[PDB]
Amino acid sequence: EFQKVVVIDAKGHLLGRLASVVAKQLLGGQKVVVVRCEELNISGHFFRNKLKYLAYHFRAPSRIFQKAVRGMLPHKTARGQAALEHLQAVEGIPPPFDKQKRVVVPAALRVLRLKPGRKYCTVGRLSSEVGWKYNDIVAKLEERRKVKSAAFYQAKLAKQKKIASAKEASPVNQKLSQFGY
Amino acid sequence: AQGHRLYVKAKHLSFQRSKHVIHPGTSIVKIEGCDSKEEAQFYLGKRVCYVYKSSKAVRGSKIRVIWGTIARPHGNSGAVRARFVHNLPAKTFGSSLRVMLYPSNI
Amino acid sequence: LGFLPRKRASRQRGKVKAFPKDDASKPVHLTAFLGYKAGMTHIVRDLDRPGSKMHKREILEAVTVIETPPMVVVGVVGYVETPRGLRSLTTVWAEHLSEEVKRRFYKNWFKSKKKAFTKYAKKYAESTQSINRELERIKKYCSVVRVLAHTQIRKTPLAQKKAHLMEIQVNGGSVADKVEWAREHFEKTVDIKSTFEQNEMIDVIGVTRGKGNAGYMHRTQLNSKIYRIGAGDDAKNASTDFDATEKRITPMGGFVRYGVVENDFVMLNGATPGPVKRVLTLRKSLLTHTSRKALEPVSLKWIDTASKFGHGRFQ
RNA sequence: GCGAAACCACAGCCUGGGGAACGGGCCAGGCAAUCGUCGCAAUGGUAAUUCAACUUAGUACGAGAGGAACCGUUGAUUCAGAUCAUUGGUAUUUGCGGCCGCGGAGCUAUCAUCUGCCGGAUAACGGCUGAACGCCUCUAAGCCAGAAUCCGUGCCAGAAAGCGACGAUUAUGUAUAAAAAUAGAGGUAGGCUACUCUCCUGUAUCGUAGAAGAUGGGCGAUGGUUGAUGAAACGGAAGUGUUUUAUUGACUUGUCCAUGAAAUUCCAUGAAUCCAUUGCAUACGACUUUAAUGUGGAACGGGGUAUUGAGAUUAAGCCUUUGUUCCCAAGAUUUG
RNA sequence: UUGAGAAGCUCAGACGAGUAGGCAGGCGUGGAGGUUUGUGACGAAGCCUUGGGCGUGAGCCUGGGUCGAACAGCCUCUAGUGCAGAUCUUGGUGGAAGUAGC
RNA sequence: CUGCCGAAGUUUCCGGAUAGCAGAAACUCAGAUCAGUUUUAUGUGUAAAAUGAGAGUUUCUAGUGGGCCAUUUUUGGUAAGCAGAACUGGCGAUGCGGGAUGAACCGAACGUGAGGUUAAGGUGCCGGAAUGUACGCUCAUCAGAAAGGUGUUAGUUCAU
Repeated sequence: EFQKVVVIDAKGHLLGRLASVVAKQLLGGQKVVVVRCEELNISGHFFRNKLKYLAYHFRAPSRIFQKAVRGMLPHKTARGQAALEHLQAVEGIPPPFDKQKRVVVPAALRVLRLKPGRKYCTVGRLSSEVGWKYNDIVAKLEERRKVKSAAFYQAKLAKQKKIASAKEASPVNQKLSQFGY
Repeated sequence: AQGHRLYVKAKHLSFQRSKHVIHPGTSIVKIEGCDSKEEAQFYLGKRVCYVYKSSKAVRGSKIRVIWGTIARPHGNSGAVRARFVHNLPAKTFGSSLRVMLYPSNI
Repeated sequence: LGFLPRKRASRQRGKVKAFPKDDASKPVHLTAFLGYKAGMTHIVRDLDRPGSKMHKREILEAVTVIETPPMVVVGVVGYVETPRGLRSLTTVWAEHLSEEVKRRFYKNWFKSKKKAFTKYAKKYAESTQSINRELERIKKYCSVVRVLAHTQIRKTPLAQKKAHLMEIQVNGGSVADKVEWAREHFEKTVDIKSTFEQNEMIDVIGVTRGKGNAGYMHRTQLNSKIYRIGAGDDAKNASTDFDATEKRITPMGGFVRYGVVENDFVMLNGATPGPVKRVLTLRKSLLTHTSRKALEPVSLKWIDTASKFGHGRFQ
């Protein structure tokens, strides 16, 4: 299934694997928005990736994730230039996308790709000492949004419980249960 | 506006090509819900179409359609090879192609 | 390379690129002020620095005097911090607008119809609910509060009729406390005497004076301690209590390129960028230093009011 | 105003590799470009720098003498930032007094007076604790300490192709929101302690019934679906959308009927700029205030003021003007 | 069954790089004898044109616009016969350049 | 302008005459001879079965009458490399797929086209094609595509 707008949560996702699936999707004429890019993960411990950046200048993981894709797409080709603008990488979950579903990519999930006991690095933690100086405010927004979202979930859960009780109380439900519904 | 859509959405990926040589006679189409070569057998023979609009009002309408036909599968991920009456423009990469259900074999 | 490239300052009035860190525990108070440098004069002050080679001795040093008339708060600006930086959520101005501020807001004071903010003033008078809602949102959502005030250009003997209005961040207290303080101080004159006790080291920001076909570059001198912050109304502002002799701080025959200063003025040791009759910004230092020089009190002994123009001989 | 010759395959960002130059073309690369007013900072440059001594203490060490870390002071710097107050000169007040004797203003300065960074990360380096190696073990876990370095930090500039606030204003169902573990989470229930249940995805869930969804007859809900407006709260971030509804307008295939919908009789569909003013500038623009009927400004008349040595010039980048008149409630232009 | 331009028509199979070089068939220009009882003031030749065609190609036929006095297809004869270069000859014209400058 | 054939690129004696390659003609044969062929066997050569192809002459006439690379073979070497002769192919007269690009490497040698399938190489993205399956190994704090290691991985052997 593909949509005109797709929101992908970057928490617990490998950078390269996430970059690959979005690179193909972007060439497919699809708009993809990436949120919480600061919580991306890269195989290899913290010092190695720190040395990698020291050899390498954009401090935003949203820019870094965009930069990784930029060299992973035909940038010279005008088609690649057009597809670049269809990708929107932002840190955290902004209000224009907080009230929308956030899907995940199985091919990039750390739990499905990383062996237990393997060291890994977090981009937001990595970027904190390279020029980024907004971790507190970015974090502060995260708990504020999730607290509001959790309250929304509780209201939705209560509504789901009420309708579920109403659904079971409905005699119509088991009239034609032979269809598996 | 629930209803209509007697076809299946599909995306026009690219042409049949080597690493550097492209043959634009046939184009790769990725149909939704098709994810294996054995599955693409069902869509072999269907009539695919490209639908686009233009400023000129021809016959009182504003729609131009380039018909086509699915021919063979392409790889293990459900892609297909479709030949059109007019070869698709190279700009329509990553667009929508409407795979209607005829000629039906079911 | 620190100052390179050498380019003329883009702003005639010095703008502070940074402000001191605000403390919630500390009371709400201002952190910056604007003044016009009238000139520099030589004064004799006792050096009460323990351990110095000339301890308990009087030294003749240059004192820079800048007129600091009370500033009327035109309005407040609510800036909400964002991951991309500090975002100005909104700004609220007072119902009554000063003529100099309106004159400053337009490039053609005489040709203008003085219609600036006329609807906003009319809307505020008609209904204050929007202002209260805006103030409540600033006090509840905005993280940075800046108060916009205009200097007394008309009071100062300056040919320019436009006030050197600037926005100063508010440090101290909570957002609601700052909002309440701004509302209380809205459309009210704030003097530098309450802001500065003239017993601390601050920073002065100003644009240097060009020297023809090198100059006109903004600078921010630091480690500057105010020697005396006098009031123009008081006749003893320029006279110390050591020998009385009440007199005006202005030099004989008028100050060089400044004239006569009648409002509150502040005199500090050392030189500052820019020529006479130039707008300068004085703000508290972001970093606090516990040096003996910055902690020892300043007590002027003799103030020379001789004619700065020409070769004066009588104070 | 009058006016060549030379030259010319075609061009012109580099980075590397490209085997034979290859860079001037090839591949990987980067690069590659309404009027406003006040603010924000992506980004870079970058800053303070090099050494000391006294105090400390004239003492830990040391038989004593000589001389402790740290504290502040005294500084010497270098560099940058300033300014002409202080100091000297320079000096178109080239002003003065007798070509000289000098020179105010202003400029200038290791010629002058001066002002002048922050904590971390850690390097070297030494650790503590702690496995392998029941201990031990800078270390494989961890906890550290510690550099004129680095990063931060501060300063400077500002994305000319960044941003905010703010004033005036000529396609085919385009369907879907928890957080968080994942090596256990969530819910469920009891009083954080004892429970239980689900997961093992979305092929899920919601919605999808009618001449694009007709005409009416009902029945049945007498509910539901919504449209229309009347705003209430929430939503700073990018709140611009989430509900709450108030009433009204319809619709209702919720259960049903009766007609109706076609020969297309096989696919193609008003401000501001220039301008004047302006010196606060000055390769030239820019910059700079004022200026469109009033402290209006601009000019002089001056005065004051110092200069020279009382007098004259007397603000010119010395001050000021209850003095005088001039001009003008501009001249055009730009721009929705 | 008409399919004898016997230099014709028809059938089958394999094959197809190319320098130096060898062989063969053609296209085009000026003029010459024959010819088309050829074309032309109701518009020759030429010229331009994103008109239409033909040939693998050299080349050709045609529409439109200009144009105004000649021209062509076919069989042979014949030669001062085909150009992108030669720091080629002649004429024209640009950038350089409103530059050096006067 | 198109079509066909198309070398030699060097032996050998000695600027050449030969030759050779390519043609062009004339001949005689396929029941006749052959082969950068392979066997059989007699003593690596020679002679006599298979596998294929028709084979042999005479005459006369253009062009070439260099090399580079690679393989190998050796001899010495000579700091060490290497050099020196050869040996045989490929390029040279030859485009295409692959090797990031790249004249020597891996494939394959060319009329215009349609479909089909492949070689070499590839299937994360750029990039056409499985983010295939099974099994291990690799932790790098410069991976990856002589040795040392309080470096691990699997361990083996010997001691208790």
